[PDB]
Amino acid sequence: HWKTRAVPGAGTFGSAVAGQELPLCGVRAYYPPNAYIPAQVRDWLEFAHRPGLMATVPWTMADEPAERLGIFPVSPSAIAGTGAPISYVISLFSQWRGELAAHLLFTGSAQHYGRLVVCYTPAAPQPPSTMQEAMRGTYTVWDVNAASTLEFTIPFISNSYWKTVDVNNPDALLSTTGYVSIWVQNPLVGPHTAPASALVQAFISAGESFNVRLMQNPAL
Amino acid sequence: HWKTRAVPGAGTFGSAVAGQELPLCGVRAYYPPNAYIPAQVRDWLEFAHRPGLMATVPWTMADEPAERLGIFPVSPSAIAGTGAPISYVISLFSQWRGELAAHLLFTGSAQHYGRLVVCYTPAAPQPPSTMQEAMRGTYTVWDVNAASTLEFTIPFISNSYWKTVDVNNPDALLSTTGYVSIWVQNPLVGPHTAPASALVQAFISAGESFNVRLMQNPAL
Amino acid sequence: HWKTRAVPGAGTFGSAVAGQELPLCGVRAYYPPNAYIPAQVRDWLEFAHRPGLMATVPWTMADEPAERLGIFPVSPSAIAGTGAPISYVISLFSQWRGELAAHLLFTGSAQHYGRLVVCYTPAAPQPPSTMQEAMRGTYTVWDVNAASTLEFTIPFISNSYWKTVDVNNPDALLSTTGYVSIWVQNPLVGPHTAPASALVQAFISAGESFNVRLMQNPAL
Amino acid sequence: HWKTRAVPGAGTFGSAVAGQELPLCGVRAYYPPNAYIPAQVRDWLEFAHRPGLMAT
Amino acid sequence: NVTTDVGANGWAPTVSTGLGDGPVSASADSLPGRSGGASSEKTKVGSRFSKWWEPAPSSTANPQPSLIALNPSATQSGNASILTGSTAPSLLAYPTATPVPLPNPDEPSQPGPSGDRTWLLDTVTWSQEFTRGWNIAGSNGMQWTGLESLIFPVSTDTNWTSTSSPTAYPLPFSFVRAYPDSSWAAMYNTHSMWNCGWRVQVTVNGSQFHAGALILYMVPEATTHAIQTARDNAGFVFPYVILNLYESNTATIEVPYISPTPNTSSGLHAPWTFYLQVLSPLNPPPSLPTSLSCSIYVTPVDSSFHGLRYLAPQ
Amino acid sequence: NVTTDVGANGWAPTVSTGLGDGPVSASADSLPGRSGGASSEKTKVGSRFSKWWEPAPSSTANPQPSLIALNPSATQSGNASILTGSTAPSLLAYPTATPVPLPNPDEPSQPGPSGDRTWLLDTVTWSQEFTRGWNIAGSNGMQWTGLESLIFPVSTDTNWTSTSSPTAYPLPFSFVRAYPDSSWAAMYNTHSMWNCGWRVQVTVNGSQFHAGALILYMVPEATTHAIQTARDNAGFVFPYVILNLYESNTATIEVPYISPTPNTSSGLHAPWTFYLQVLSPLNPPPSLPTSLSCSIYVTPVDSSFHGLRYLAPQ
Amino acid sequence: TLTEDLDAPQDTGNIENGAADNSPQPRTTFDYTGNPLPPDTKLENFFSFYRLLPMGGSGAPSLSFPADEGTIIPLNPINWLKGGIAAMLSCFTYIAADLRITLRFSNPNDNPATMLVAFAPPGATIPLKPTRQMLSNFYMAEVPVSAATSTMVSFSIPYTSPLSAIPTSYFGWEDWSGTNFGQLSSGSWGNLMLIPSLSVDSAIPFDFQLSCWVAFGNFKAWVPRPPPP
Amino acid sequence: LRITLRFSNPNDNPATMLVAFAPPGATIPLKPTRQMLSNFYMAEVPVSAATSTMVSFSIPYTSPLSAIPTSYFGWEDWSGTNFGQLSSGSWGNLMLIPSLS
Repeated sequence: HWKTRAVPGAGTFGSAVAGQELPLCGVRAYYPPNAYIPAQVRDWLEFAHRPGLMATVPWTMADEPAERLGIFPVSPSAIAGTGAPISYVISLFSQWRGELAAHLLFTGSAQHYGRLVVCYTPAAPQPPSTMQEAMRGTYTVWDVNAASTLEFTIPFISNSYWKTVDVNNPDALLSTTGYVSIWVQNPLVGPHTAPASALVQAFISAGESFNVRLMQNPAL
Repeated sequence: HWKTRAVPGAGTFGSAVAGQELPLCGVRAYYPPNAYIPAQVRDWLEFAHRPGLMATVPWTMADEPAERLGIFPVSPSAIAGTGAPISYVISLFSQWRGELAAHLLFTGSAQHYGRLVVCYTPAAPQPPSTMQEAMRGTYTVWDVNAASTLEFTIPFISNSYWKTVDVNNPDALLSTTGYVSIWVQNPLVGPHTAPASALVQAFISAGESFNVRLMQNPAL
Repeated sequence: HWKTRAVPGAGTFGSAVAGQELPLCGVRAYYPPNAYIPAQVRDWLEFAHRPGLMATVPWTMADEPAERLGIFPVSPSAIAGTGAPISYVISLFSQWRGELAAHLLFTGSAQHYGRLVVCYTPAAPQPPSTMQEAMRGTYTVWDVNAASTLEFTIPFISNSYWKTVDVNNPDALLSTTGYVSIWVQNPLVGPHTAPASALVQAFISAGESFNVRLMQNPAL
Repeated sequence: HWKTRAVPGAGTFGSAVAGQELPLCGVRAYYPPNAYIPAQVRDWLEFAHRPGLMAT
Repeated sequence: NVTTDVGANGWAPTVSTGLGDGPVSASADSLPGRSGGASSEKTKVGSRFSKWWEPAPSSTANPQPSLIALNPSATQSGNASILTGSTAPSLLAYPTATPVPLPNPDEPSQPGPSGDRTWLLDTVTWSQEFTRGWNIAGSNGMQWTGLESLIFPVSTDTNWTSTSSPTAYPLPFSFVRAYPDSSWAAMYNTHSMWNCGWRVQVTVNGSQFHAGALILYMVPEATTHAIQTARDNAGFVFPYVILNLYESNTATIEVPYISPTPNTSSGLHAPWTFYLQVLSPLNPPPSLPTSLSCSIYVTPVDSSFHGLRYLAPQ
Repeated sequence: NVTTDVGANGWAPTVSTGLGDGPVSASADSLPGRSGGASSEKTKVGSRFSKWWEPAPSSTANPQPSLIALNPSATQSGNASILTGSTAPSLLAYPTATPVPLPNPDEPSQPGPSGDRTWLLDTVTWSQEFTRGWNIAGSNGMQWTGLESLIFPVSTDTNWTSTSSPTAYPLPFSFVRAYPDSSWAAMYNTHSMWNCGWRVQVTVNGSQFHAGALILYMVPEATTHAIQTARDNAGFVFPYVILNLYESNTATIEVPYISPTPNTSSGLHAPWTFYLQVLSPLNPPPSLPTSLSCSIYVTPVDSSFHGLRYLAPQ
Repeated sequence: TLTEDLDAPQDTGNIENGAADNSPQPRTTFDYTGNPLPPDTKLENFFSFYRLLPMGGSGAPSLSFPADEGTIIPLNPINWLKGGIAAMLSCFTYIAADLRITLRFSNPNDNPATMLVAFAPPGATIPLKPTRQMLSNFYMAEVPVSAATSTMVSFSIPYTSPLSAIPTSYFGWEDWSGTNFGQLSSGSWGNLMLIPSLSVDSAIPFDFQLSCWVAFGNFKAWVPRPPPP
Repeated sequence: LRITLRFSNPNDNPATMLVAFAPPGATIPLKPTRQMLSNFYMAEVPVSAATSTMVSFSIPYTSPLSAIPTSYFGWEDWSGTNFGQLSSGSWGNLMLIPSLS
């Protein structure tokens, strides 16, 4: 017989421990052919790479220059609760890194013209108050009358390699990377009898270098 | 000594678990020669391949065309309770597949003539009401005066690879394949002073592609 | 199944025993790059090799020859409570060996002259009472006006290979190696209007052959 | 996991049984040189071979 | 890279033994038969045991122009064709899969060009009063939010006639009801199982002065929670194409066959459901109509029918 | 040589199995990017997974003379130079480390010679009344024993003005406040993260008749316990150089960049703090001043700033 | 890379086509690089860990059943969604894996007991009155339950469903008569029948409390679905 | 990190402890429940009556920082509310929930 001694923690169940199950089916099972079924997903990032609306920002002809249309912190208080597929993947894990792909779809008229400056400012104690202050960070002045969607990359200009997904502490140094805001650069213009307003659909998805690790119970 | 830790489920007995028995006989036993005994069976399908009566369907000269003589659904409500050797094998397991071999033995007179159309219709919400409606599925018009038995193959025209053996839900999409019915195509005829009736013995057995898996307590 | 028998001490926890932990994290973790961080320490002796003040011994012009300025036993009652980095390392372990490096820094004036004899006497029932009695052991007459610090090596002239770090019994044969004392060899002299006193900063660190083993709860 | 079954006599201590001790010292110890000490005895018969008065 | 056992993707001898046991796994069933299951890709018996009695779409390098510029494309199926003169989305949502051996031996009945064609499913109105997430459907559509008590069979009039406006287009339920005399529906009511993919296109013509966007959703197995999430921000996980009036006058979307079984049961299962919802409410120019007409088209892709028997409608 | 498992410095297949489990370990993350982190040494994107929709200082052999003899040395940085004519300590406390790949893609902004230079941080008095372990600081210094309640942001006047004398020089907090118009501080208030080493030198001129010693400490992450231990006998574990009046009139000490992150957050973190404390109280000759003036210098080594955005001071 | 550019690449695409351009847009003085893939996101790895299974009905964390008859717990995804792991599974239309399940039987009385857990295959006839003799015909396991505390035991069941892939959502009827909508009983890993056993006779009838944990081996998912709000 | 926990049970009835590993940077629930803690990497430990029960766990370096600081001169957040702390600079948090039959 083998001489054995039990270490502390006997009979304890572990979710990450292997080799605990005992066979509850004696015969060797054979599953039916399932190669005919398309859209096979194998990674959670595939969901994050899919598009997802985060904000419906309105824009009228009455809006003057330097007028703020939207602003959100790149912290677990916002990026984990946008409603987008990526926010659910971020909420499942404790840490995230990499670039974030923002897509601003101009759903206005073909006769409409104007410019909306999208600014990304890294981490700071206070967010940008004016347009020119926001334009001191990484920005892109977007002319709405060209291709339909604006491809705005939110760079991972971070202090650390990973950012924490803690909704209780979003403004931490190891949590937020900064703020992303939309401002009216050039007023919305167009011919008479054209719509006085134009909606911009803001989408957010994962970049090619986006990653998430350390699973947890959904942040929200 | 070996440092060991017990996983959850210590001392639990399993019917599919191996290596639980301790030797209750010390000497090496030698069994007597048994090669002289014939009819050695090794598989449960061998019983299913053996013949088995399912219905004794009567047929008289008074029976007019389009007259129904018998009908049964190919579901666990019928195929598992015919009394045939195959029905017992089907009841022992939870799933089944493959073709079913039906053998209609004409035990009438050599002077009798006529035709009985055997129809197999796949799964539908409502069974066939008339002969011509049943003849819209896979059928075979059988002339009784030739060889004694009719070899009618019931094809596995199924939605899924396996069919469930659940007597509580026989009309399910993953349970029944359809209905098999017998109708009078051409009336039974014969000379005067010949029997006015002729019995047809319906046998049912497993086909060459018939299979069963996932054991359970006999369905009935 | 394996036939096993438990040896005495089942379920007992051990701090030196390996293979007791069960995985509380399923995924393979990857730590961020940390090669940019300098001053990587890997041994406790590295702390002992760093300088550490043990005594601030004063020395005036009024001090006559054969005047004692300081004395300490090389036992766990003193060497483990000097306040130096080496004393903390010594207190963590039960045994120590090797040479000890003493550094007497002369923080006086460049115009000051004089001599302080540093004597190391091995183990004895009674410590040296006079200067000439202390000078019968390993000593070095140090002229203060040369380089700033005196490099005095305290040799491991021991009875055994290891010395015990027991504050309850410091005067034991297997604990102390002797006494180290400072005496005024030649009186402190210097021109008029120069400082009448000069402080000598006594540092103590581990030698190249210094070692410690058998961990314990800090001696003090 | 390994399927095991305990034989009779579980938890019993034996003076002739090996492999019961668990490490109560983590570091690898090095004993001081003792080759200078003479009269090293390794067998009980060495004592029996030494003289011994039984009767005067 | 995990402490847990994810399985060796099969059955190994060292897994189940009398000395130790690991998690049991199922192996792939090697079966012979006719190739089917996957749409657009599908193209002596003896027992093996002895008897006892016997002896890029989106790229900045290729920006697509607005509605003003000429950028024509077309979609063809059968004898049907739909043209456009401006930028238009036309994507197969998922790539086609590999065929699998069928359990049934019967040869399939194919409708061909008469069945696999682009049909005018419905004509519906898109007004500016409709807000974000408003599912639009017309006379041939069905009110399906997942909460409606469907009386079986689905052909019952109460399922299609409701007190409020319809919202969905269940396939093939809506297609068979729109054209009950079609060759596809003829085989559908005669066969117990079917198999085909689906392509849905919508044409909405607005001037260069019109604004607004519609999303063409193809929802798999539409249920209460699924339909409501398709209306929300995460809905874009499902197959989708946006019909933005800024650049487009039409949008096309195609999806291959899906089902738990290789062949779907007729009249009892809707694998795909179309949803034409509003992303950006219609923003028409002043002194012009407050609503634009929409034309919804449907296209079954590579159809096959098995199990011929009597006529049983949905 | 231990009974315990110290870890195999990585992840091995035999560690986690269904038959036995050992202590799990983390492996090194192999990342691409710009080389940074370590000061004085720093110099098409596609996802790797398919989508479902896509197809000797101290030696007896070399004794250094007292203040009397000629033994000159110098320290230079930018356009600044500091000379001495006697024995002077000048040591990099720790050797520089190897660069690491940065998580951020933006190119750094460097102040160059205008920023990396030797600045006159503060001028302070060293009297004989100061005893062992007395931290000396002047107008540009801060009272930091670890017990002071710092009101955020650190730029608040109450943090620098106290009822008692200041004690520390928090870097870069004290440097940025001393020279707010410098090119280093200009980028510091404009960038969210920075990276550089620090060199501190102090000049104290005393005659051959003066006696006393001062210790130049560079304390990492200064907190209550750390600052008090630096005053004690064990303090020499921290980077240090002694300015002994017997031989020296100046002492230099340099330390490379340290931080939990590769780049330190601006206005919210002080990696290094300078402490000029007394080892041997000033012992001046009779009929001469009872205090000597000291000049503290500061030098940022190899600076780089990432994340440009609006102006946010400390 | 260049510090400035008069003829830079424009950054406007089209998201209406059905796919998002997730590539990092080129910028001056910027160097975008990729990152190594963590094993945390892989569905084969993610679903291999155990998570508390919601008990049928309201998605409760525990289910109370009498010691007289016992209880029958279905291993059906559709039945799990009526309440977490169910929310994670609802992000996929069809799934196919080898189920790993751990049961916890909380015993309230002062006497030990024994639980009989039998595996009823997906498609098998479930008995109206669960008895020891009939459940022994299925693949069963006898688990000893301790007194005044809970006992845990783990089981492994391979993919035994007759379907090619188990659906978490179903738009249709189970039977041809159309009585049950949105359900597929066979589309599961089967049913687990429980029967408590006591050697002693208690005067008061007590109820056992059940808690379940589920993990998956060789997890495969098809046709993605939007995450829950 | 390698950690061994000891749960001393005072009453005469056995219990069960649910120890879940919350990663450094993860959102810690206000009300710890059995369902939410099961989503994290957990372990169910049987606790004996009228005595203590020991169990050992192993957690790898999961901190987002390159190296965890024992001392920190600065603030955790940009608002400057917490001084000298870094919550993410750790091996995480262990959430405990006792269970009684």
